[PDB]
Amino acid sequence: LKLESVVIVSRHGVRAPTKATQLMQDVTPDAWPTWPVKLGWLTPRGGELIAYLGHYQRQRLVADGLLAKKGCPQSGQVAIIADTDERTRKTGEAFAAGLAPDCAITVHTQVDTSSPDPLFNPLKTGVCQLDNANVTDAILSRAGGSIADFTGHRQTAFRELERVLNFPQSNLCLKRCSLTQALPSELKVSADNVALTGAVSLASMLTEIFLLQQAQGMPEPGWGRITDSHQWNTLLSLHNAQFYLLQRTPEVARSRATPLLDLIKTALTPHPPQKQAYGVTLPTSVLFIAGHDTNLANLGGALELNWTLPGQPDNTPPGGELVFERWRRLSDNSQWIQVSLVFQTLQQMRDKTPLSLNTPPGEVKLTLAGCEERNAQGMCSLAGFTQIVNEARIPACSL
Ligand code: NI
Ligand code: NI
Ligand code: NI
Ligand code: NI
Repeated sequence: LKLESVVIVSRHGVRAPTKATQLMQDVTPDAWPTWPVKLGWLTPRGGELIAYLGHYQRQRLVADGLLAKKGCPQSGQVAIIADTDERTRKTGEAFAAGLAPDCAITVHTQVDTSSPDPLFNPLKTGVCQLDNANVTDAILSRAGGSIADFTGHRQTAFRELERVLNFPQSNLCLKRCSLTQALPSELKVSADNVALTGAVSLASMLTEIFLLQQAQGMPEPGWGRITDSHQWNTLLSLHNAQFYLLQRTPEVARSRATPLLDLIKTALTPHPPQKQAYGVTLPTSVLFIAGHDTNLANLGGALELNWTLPGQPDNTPPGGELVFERWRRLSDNSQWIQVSLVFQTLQQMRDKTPLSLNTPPGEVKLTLAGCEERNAQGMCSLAGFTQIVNEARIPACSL
């Protein structure tokens, strides 16, 4: 099998919290540790971790014969697209720096940096709209039938989070007991967005913040109250759970992932090279796309890619990569698509461990669950991939 093309959909790297709310203060007696950069921005450490994945990918791709061992990749051979957020732009820069240091690979973004890019979510620019009644029913059904059913099955994790927070001594509690009841969680479904209020979204946010502390190398994440891998896995199930509901549900995911699906399909299809989105010439050898956890999850649910990540409690971790490869099978020159999730384990983030062929990131081989035409290695034919993308995408959400 000869590797011919690769498209990497990456979450941005380690970032500071996006917000600092009063509710965050009220649910713990302890002080949240401060971060070295503005709200939502990538930390220098964040950048360093992504650059390790770049270095790893270069080694790996050199071994696969796709990129040369010495020198800068030839022009256009590597392309990088990034959302307009500081944190995604800087993730792009960091990945280029690890992959091809001193080659100054351009990090492309949309023309306008101060407005949202619909490639990363077409709902947010009103390219298309969710069907309210359908999405409501679909998400409630995925929750176990109600949001009360959903929190009912996760009581243990909520109580783990309360322990870490010391929620019983918190201001909310002293006035008045439990997160899921003190903060009732409701599904809010609008034309451009689905959201959960209350305990479910607070829990998803706070547990991700603990993970980021750990990954940032902070001395005592969770005020020192998170002391083993079972606790990490337990805490982060609340994050994963909200994403299961709000981002993986196909009635949301398909719409929200549609421009990325078109871009990925374009990048992976043999075709004469041609300047398109962002003035990037496609197809080419490597395309790196720097976005958001939501994007990873939206693709996963649109494409019926399922995973959990061993040693990495967040299913959609900082720098986690959804890797699409086109491989040519030499026996009959047929074309095949492989999909994988490449990620640093939490310990690899915590120890800032340099990545390499002998010390690789974790990796989970995925299967496209709708694919009818599969090879021995679990890859989906190009034609099978193509049909899956065509059925999954929502035309009204295309750019
Ligand atoms: Ni964004
Ligand atoms: Ni149930
Ligand atoms: Ni350019
Ligand atoms: Ni995540």
